[PDB]
Amino acid sequence: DMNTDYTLEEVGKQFDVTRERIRQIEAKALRKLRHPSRSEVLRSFLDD
DNA sequence: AGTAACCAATAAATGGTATTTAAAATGCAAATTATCAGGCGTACCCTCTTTGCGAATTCGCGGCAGCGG
DNA sequence: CCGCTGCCGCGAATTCCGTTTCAGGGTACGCCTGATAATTTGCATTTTAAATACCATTTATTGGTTACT
Repeated sequence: DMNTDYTLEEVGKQFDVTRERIRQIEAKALRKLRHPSRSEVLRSFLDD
């Protein structure tokens, strides 16, 4: 939704300096969206 | 051959807030080889000559042209 | 001296369908040189067996005894 992607370092220095914390945030987000309830519609974009 | 839920207690039940760890891996921009792409030159003598052959027997119509009182 | 010939332009139904994606020019050669396009290393960011440093509310063990087949 935004023009460019900001790398891990920029996100860390903006929100919370910790680098591995961003890694844990992404891990938890992936874990949540892998929960079968939320992903149901996205499966329809399965073949691509 | 054995009743309790009394009131403390014990840490285990979690899933959540982070500065670390350095190793790895992953990308990144150099050096350093191959090969490709241009330029030049050639000294017996040689001199209009090749074409199109016909976007191919249309036809009907129009009009802008040269000759002419 | 304002008439007619002769040039050159311009135009000619509608949809589908089909099909061979296809061939034909007849002229040289060997140097230097720069000019890219290949190929070779290191450094940024992930991701790191995990290791690590605090908050957290919810069972677990629990403190066992007073009644009693």
